[PDB]
Amino acid sequence: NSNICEVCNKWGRLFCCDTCPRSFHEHCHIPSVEANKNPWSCIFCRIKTIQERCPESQSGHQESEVLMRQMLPEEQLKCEFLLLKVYCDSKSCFFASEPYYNREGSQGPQKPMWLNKVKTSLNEQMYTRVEGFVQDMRLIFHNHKEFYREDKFTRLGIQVQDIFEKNFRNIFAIQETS
Ligand SMILES: [Zn+2]
Ligand SMILES: [Zn+2]
Ligand SMILES: [Zn+2]
Repeated sequence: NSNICEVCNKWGRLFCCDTCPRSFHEHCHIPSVEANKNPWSCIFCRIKTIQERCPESQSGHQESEVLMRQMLPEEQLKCEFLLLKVYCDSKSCFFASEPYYNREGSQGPQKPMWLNKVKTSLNEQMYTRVEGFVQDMRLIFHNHKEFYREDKFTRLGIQVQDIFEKNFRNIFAIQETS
């Protein structure tokens, strides 16, 4: 197994996957690393099994269809994995915890949003469709772009949104377009 957390790239108290060489901090893994379970298989491994069980699940899909899917166990897992892929980027730090807004010439968003809030919402099964989860994730970046206006810090929102969107298209097998 690796000697650093796959998500945050630090050592520490690590839980090792039984079916692949990745390791995790307890609350870096999503869902949080399960208490017992020997062997234990990480979310990367669980996602790969879904694909292997249904090879056709990789054929291209329309985003509008994906968004209307109910949050059954497999879609729940896919959203958890997509959330984890965003935390894997170090620039996620800016969007993880609850923001506050006091900048001359700007007003804070009407509906603040942050990664840990989305994480709690997934854990509590608050989303009934994929659309719920995707809307909250896109809101994080849209709030940031609107608040920071012409400051160059707006680019951090563009960058992390790009990681989100690329991973969304990969995990949900969205049909490739020009
Ligand atoms: Zn970690
Ligand atoms: Zn694994
Ligand atoms: Zn099949």
